[PDB]
Amino acid sequence: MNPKRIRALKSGKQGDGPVVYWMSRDQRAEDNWALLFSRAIAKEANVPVVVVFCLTDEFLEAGIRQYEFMLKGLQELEVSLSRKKIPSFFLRGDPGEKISRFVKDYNAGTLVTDFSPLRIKNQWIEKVISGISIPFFEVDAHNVVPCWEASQKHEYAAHTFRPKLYALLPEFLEEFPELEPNSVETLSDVLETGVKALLPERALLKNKDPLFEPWHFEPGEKAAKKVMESFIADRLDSYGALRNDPTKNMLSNLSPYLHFGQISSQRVVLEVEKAESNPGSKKAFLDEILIWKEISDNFCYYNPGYDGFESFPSWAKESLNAHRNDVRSHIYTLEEFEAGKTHDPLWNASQMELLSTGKMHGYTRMYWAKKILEWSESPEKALEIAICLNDRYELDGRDPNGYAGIAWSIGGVHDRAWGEREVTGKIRYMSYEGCKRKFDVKLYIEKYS
Ligand SMILES: Cc1cc2nc3c(=O)[nH]c(=O)nc-3n(C[C@H](O)[C@H](O)[C@H](O)COP(=O)(O)OP(=O)(O)OC[C@H]3O[C@@H](n4cnc5c(N)ncnc54)[C@H](O)[C@@H]3O)c2cc1C
Repeated sequence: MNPKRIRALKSGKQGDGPVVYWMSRDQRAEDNWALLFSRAIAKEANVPVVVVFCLTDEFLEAGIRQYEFMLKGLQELEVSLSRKKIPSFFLRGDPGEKISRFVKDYNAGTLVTDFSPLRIKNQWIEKVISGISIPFFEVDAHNVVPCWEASQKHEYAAHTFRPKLYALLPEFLEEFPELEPNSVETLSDVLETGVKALLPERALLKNKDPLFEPWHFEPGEKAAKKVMESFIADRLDSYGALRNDPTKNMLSNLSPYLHFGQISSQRVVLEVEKAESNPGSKKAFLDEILIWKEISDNFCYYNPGYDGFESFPSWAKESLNAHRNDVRSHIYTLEEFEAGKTHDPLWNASQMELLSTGKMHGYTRMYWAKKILEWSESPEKALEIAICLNDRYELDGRDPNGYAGIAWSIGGVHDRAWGEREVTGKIRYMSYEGCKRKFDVKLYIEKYS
């Protein structure tokens, strides 16, 4: 029950009513530090614990592909919490109004939320603390090491973040205690009206055939566990050598579950650590899910402008500024990028995989973002194009990994300077020819036509 995982957002008079767990980022019942800590206060105050989820008005900025995935998991989560005698209340509207009224109407004793370094979450918090007088607590249930404890400042590179995080692993990498059970309407109806409001925004092909294919990733806490088990048994050993090959589905495919909190990253690392495998494959995977995933939270926590040109490293800002007026080979607008109407078939295939499956391969994701910088009027124009496309079509989008990853590809955050080139300056450059020497670009293109 390590107290380093919890910050105090605002102190106040401890109410005599139930502890309310405001669930935003970690939509699961198993392996949830925020859920288990909320139960701890409930036992200490002789009072039950309840869970509240807010359905905000920002869902219309994304597609149905993310709406049903989240809502389907919440339907499963509702059953799980009822098995432990924990009621779950689902509210519609924005949290600033909804959380304040629910606390007043229920006389909540303590308010607990999970941690997210995103700008929108801080916006919701700022409205909440100005509407309640009960204590407000928040718990990092997303990172193995708490984000404010891994580092106290912005980390310039992964090689400076790795020694700090690994030094704290023996303390924070621990098992999850069991969620002991306890001593504003239906979920299906909200789904019904949600798609009806989103249906005009459906991504469609020429013949009005829906582009999205929902059979690639089943949502829910249960489906996440099988994916983790399938990756360890079947794909973990080849991960070290085939993670850069989009033609092979050797990735873990855990990101849609990780983003929604349907599976805990600590559970993944615990299971991978005791599994016996090729030694590189374990280290390569551990680097992504521990170093790179949790440095993405660090990037968003300590940079208020994580989605802006201002948060780029000084060398990258100077190089891109010096190459701002360089004539670009081609310029594409947002619609051409969206529908895949560029001269690059490799980029077009990556966009089609994104539009069809909702999860573009990690290696082609780097190629996809860097070509936006090459084919945009300004680095700022490419930054918003990349963010707009990523948050709209990726199942794992609107995530700290997304903004950190875009910043890495476009602004070279958590990277070093490379050879000076036109337009892109010293930013790491990936070429169509270089991709051909790494993997078979042909079979990747045919698969997504
Ligand atoms: C431009 C760009 C945008 C991205 N947008 C997102 C996004 O919106 N959401 C998202 O979850 N990831 C994003 N990624 C990070 C990475 O692409 C995905 O985490 C990864 O592709 C997810 O597929 P996987 O789980 O099967 O890969 P795996 O090889 O299995 O990786 C395992 C886990 O490690 C983490 N991870 C892996 N690679 C990275 C990385 N480069 N940075 C941070 N964490 C990583 C992920 O949590 C991942 O689930 C982005 C990467 C780039 C370059």
